Amino acid sequence: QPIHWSYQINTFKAAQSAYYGRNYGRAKELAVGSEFLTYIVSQKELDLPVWIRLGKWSSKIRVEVEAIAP
RNA sequence: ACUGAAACGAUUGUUGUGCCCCUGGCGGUCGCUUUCAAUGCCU
Repeated sequence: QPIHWSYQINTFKAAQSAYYGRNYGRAKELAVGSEFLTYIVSQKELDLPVWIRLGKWSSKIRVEVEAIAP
């Protein structure tokens, strides 16, 4: 669930590595100014990682996690 | 296959050409090298 979000539209392209050149696209990315909320459910205690990566660009998320007590 | 795998908004580009810190202007005006003096003394 998105709690706070913002979007950046930033272009990306393929490089001209050769000295001579004769495609490209715009990504609507979710931006650094954003936070989302999820829930995990398990039969057992879980060593969840405090960093994950998502999406087309293997993009860093800080996970801060709390166990819901009985 | 994470709505996945790879992912350069890149290449070239002189803030540039012309331009007198210029034009006018008296270091000027006033001013006594002045004042005093035995070529002396004796043959």
